[PDB]
Amino acid sequence: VRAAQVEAEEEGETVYLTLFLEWTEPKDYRVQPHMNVVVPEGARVEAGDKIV
Amino acid sequence: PLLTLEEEVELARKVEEGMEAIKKLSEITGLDPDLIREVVRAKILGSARVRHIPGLKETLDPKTVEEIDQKLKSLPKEHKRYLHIAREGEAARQHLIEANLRLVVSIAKKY
DNA sequence: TATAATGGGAGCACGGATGC
Repeated sequence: VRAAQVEAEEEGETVYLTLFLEWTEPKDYRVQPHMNVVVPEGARVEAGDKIV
Repeated sequence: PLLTLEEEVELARKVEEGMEAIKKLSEITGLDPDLIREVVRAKILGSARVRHIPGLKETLDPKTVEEIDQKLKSLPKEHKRYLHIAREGEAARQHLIEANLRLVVSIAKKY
């Protein structure tokens, strides 16, 4: 995970960071022999787009 | 070499989708499914085998298959897609047959 | 017209042009 933007607000002796974070969460999909992959390596997909 | 289940299914799939793509090209081009099929097959196999087909209304020669190939390549991208599908379909057909050639021997030896 | 099946089967002789 990486922090794109960092906002800081001071209260008392402490600082409160509002962070804008961007990261990637993996999900595995098991492909059975009767299934074929319609997507290449490193391709970008959206909501609704067919993978296998 | 013999086909793994995955490989077999793949080739069969490419064949079916291929035939469908030939039908689609028949719809778009307004041409004959047979003529298109013969042209695609001719390009996959090469100029080595070119001959007149009994069902075709037109004699099949390098000239005609060239004109038809050019009328196919003159299609828009999304339409030209089905041409590629068809080509790879014919190739898959060839490999499927060539792979299943042993079954024929094992059956025929009993006759 | 669809379970899956995938590599065969059998069975003397001498003379002369060639071929490695």
